[PDB]
Amino acid sequence: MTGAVCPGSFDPVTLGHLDVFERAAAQFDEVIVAVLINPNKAGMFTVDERIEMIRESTADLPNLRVESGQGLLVDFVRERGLNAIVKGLRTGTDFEYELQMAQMNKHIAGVDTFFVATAPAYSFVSSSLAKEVATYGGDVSALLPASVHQRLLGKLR
Amino acid sequence: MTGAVCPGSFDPVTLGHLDVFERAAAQFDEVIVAVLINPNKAGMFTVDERIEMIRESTADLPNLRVESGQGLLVDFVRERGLNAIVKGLRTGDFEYELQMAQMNKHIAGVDTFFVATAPAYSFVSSSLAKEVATYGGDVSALLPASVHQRLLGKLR
Amino acid sequence: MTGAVCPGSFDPVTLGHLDVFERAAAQFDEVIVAVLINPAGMFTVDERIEMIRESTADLPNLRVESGQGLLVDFVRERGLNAIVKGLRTGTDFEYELQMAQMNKHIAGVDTFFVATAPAYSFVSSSLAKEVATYGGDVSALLPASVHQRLLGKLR
Amino acid sequence: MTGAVCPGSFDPVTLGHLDVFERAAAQFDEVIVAVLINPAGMFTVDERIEMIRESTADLPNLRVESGQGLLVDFVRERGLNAIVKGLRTGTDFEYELQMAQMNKHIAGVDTFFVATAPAYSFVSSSLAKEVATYGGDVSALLPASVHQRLLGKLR
Amino acid sequence: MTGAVCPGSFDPVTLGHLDVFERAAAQFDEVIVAVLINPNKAGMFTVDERIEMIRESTADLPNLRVESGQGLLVDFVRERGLNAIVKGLRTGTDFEYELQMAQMNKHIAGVDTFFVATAPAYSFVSSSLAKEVATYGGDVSALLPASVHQRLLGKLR
Amino acid sequence: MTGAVCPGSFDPVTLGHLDVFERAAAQFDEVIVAVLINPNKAGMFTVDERIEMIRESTADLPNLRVESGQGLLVDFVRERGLNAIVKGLRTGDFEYELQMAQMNKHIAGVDTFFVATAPAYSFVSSSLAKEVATYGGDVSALLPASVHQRLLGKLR
Ligand SMILES: O=C(O)[C@@H](O)Cc1c[nH]c2ccccc12
Ligand SMILES: O=C(O)[C@@H](O)Cc1c[nH]c2ccccc12
Ligand SMILES: O=C(O)[C@H](O)Cc1c[nH]c2ccccc12
Ligand SMILES: O=C(O)[C@H](O)Cc1c[nH]c2ccccc12
Repeated sequence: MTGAVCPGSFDPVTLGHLDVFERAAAQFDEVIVAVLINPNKAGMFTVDERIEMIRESTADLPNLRVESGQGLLVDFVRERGLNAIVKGLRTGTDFEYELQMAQMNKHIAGVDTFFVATAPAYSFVSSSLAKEVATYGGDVSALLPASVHQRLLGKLR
Repeated sequence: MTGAVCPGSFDPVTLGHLDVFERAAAQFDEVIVAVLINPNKAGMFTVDERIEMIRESTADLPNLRVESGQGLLVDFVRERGLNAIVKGLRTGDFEYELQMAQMNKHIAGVDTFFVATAPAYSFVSSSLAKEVATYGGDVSALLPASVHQRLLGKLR
Repeated sequence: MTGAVCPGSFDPVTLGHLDVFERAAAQFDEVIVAVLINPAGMFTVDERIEMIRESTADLPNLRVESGQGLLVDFVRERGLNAIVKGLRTGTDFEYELQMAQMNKHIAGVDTFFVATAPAYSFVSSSLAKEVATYGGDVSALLPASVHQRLLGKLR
Repeated sequence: MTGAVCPGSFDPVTLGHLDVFERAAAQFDEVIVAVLINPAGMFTVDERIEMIRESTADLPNLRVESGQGLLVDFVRERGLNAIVKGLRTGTDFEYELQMAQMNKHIAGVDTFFVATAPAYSFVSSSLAKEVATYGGDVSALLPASVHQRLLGKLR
Repeated sequence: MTGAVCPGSFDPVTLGHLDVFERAAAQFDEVIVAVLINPNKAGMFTVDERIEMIRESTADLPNLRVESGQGLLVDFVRERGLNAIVKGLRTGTDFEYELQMAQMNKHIAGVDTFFVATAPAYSFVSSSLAKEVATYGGDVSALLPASVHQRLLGKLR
Repeated sequence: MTGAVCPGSFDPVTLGHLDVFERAAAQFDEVIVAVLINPNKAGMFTVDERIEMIRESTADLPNLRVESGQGLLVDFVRERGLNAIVKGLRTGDFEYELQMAQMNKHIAGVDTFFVATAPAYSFVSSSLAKEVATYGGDVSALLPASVHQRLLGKLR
């Protein structure tokens, strides 16, 4: 019945993302993780790799599924008969560009956005910073699921 | 059966609050609006008056109910078999509210979902509406119709 | 003989910008909208100027001009020393703050910031272009003229 | 016939306030400093007005008046519809933002914010009073007149 | 030789404070914890209680000592032949009022302020919020040192 | 023997940077200014030129030395037997810098101490000073005297 979409590029998914997935899956009947792909810029991981890494670390969430898309998020959401987005937030600054997008999305499509504070322990990991730290050899094994860490090191080598 | 609690003093409820209630009621199977009773600061409206104003404003939300509460919010939430709070936000306070959300998650496993106010209601607050009205300012576009009527009576 | 300059790329001008123009025009005798030439945008400078002129026809004390280089030189060369800029958030206040203090330091030009109308809090030229590109309806966020012009650039 | 109102409690007026007054006076034909009567402060309204008048003698187009109630009524009753307020941080921008939007909504009064001079970024009436109370030297942060007056209230 | 002062009301000290003490003690030759007392408002704990709770949870920091004071912090600092303050920070908002005070303190006394980000795990505890939560019965045992938690519950009962 | 590293690109060093260097040198037994070499973005001055400008500006700081570095900052710090970074801050970025500080603490046990810029230098940055100077703006009050001389030469 109820449902929410958790969007991102997830390149790769982090433990901060997984925390948000788990919290959304606990509060909505269904959750769709939307892996949003830019057709004009390849990330580090292909779409299939991104989805596989997410599925492997969400196997214990029976009401969660993972799908890719592109274009307007609100179309992805509405085409699935839903009208809620759930996004994780770390800071007041995150709240301002995300605020702009949430109000635009409500304006153009009537889709609501719910924000959740990520857990303190994952508050400083981002996909981008984990990739940058790993590139120059820093240890990020505690910030990423097992489904990700060594695949990341493999990409870098 | 999903559910969330929308907490506040609501003294009085504003259209900003109502917008949050509507969005919560659209996304959860049940919503409870929790009206704080505070033994120290007694504001402008009694708890009963505040509950009545909220019920009038939410008459079209069948899955939303209004109740008073006291003490620790997460106790109120867990006592009703729920473990989610929904709160409206205007600015990045994402900061004091963030502290509270992480504290509430830590002590009781209760999650908090924040939603941005509609742009049109982003500058209204109960306190500022009362202050403006006290001096003859017109805040009728920022409050439910019934609240505005009741507010003018308390000022006379 | 008061006056202020309202700067931007305006690619395209939005109703948020127009709101700021109207407020500046209501409080200063003379307003100049300063359109940056910075050549990777959607509209040419001439088109951007046209769209602003079209949308500001009811503001007799406002004119529109293009410029390059330091904004403070554009302002001072026209005998003014005030900039009027619209602001949506505290984050915008901090980087605009740095610029405002730099501009005051190097040229004695003051910067006045005004809050967006609540209804345009979330519109920007770039987000409007992005949403429209993927088929979203931004007609309520742009001057009627601009909206038709945008459709023409995408189709 | 342009004009703006600069509001505050000014208890006492600081060099940060004076900087904002001077900037408002340079860009508007008429400036009114609006001193709130809100009776728990250090100086009486008359003393606060005196200190501002003393510090603004070189600003011929500025006057100082006391008021109560809604600031927008003070502004409108004098035929104006602009407020000029100084800002130090993004945090100040957000609660002042709420007020500015409320004031625009209820009375059509616009609010222009200006960044403090860097040198007065950290001075406020309350922090100056607090520091002086415990013996700290705030003489570089207040008009010469005000500083002597403050010493007299503490001793 | 080198030295810093860690100020606060510490009513009571939290694990967030202790983290900051430990980090200052690791980077400066001596650290003084300055327990600042308002003679015009009693807190929950008396000065002696505050100091005892701090000493008991800093026994393994040999270069740290604890002293109370009042009035201007910069006088406390300079009277001890020091000119640095170390303070913990959680948010961008914390950085703004603290910024104002740091620049005032440099202006009036030449004293520098160094800020450190508290550990993620303690980022949401404050003395005030711990007291408020404990007052209404919430479990804050993991946010306070052993020297504090039951003494706090005792004050409340 | 206490110590800290002050990292940056310093392209060129500003009076804001120098103020941070001076405060660090006053509070730690040794300070190392770490000048980043970045293979991708080659800015206005070479690493050697940047080191020379910093050494000129810090001639009166005997316990401060200047070195170039590459890659992970915490490796640079630990390789020199230190575990503290000192960085200057202008605004609440306390946010991206906070993320980085917590990351650096997590991966290598290196702490970060932030200090507020002097009010007078709070709006200067290397990037904005270059941009202003490129168009004939006068930034001589915001840079060390020698930097200003060298900067005018690169623009000609
Ligand atoms: O947003 C707010 O103001 C709420 O936290 C009020 C609130 C705090 N504790 C409560 C217990 C029962 C009902 C409401 C409350
Ligand atoms: O503040 C900054 O820009 C620093 O992080 C630069 C920086 C990042 N990694 C480094 C390695 C060696 C020397 C400097 C660096
Ligand atoms: O706000 C902005 O986007 C920029 O200030 C625009 C700008 C910079 N320099 C200029 C010179 C002339 C005209 C406009 C400009
Ligand atoms: O900025 C402030 O401190 C307040 O806006 C001051 C203020 C509120 N209402 C007023 C009416 C008349 C004169 C000043 C005021």
